[PDB]
Amino acid sequence: MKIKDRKHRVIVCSQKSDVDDNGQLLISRTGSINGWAAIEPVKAIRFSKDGVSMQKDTFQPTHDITMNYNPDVNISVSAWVYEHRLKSPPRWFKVISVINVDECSQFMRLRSRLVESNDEVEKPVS
Amino acid sequence: AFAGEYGITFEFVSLDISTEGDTVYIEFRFRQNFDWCEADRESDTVIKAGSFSLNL
Repeated sequence: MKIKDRKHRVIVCSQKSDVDDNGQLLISRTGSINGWAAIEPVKAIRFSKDGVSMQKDTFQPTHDITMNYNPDVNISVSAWVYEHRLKSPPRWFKVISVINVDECSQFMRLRSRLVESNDEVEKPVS
Repeated sequence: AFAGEYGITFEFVSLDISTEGDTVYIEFRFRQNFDWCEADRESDTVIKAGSFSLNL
């Protein structure tokens, strides 16, 4: 990878969840990593009236995200990714799996599923 | 309410639920039982006569 590619600025978050009194499930997401990243699409998307992605088979990714490898980090199931851009609305990615560019251990590539993109998106807990 | 009002009743069969992104698909199934009849035909004639020849 070249330096210039990483156009995008992203925030990697962790998920903590619990149960309301009504029984519905609550989510809150905590920022943990900051840095530039490079993003590539892999699959088409269909947006509902407010941009929440609609697709069965949640396990298949849509976007590829690459950033600097970090030996002191342990990505896991509960990961997320957040991105706020100049004009276009924010977006939440859900992280599926992980892969080193090679065992050279220089860059960590994530496989992600797009979820939302609209003005009302909740911003990550600082 | 409607069935009591007019006299038409249904049979429940099953209920199934599933979700898809923003939308939730609630799916019902029903069944009707009824007789069937043919259209209203029209006669050919009416009867008034008698010959009764009464041969040998």
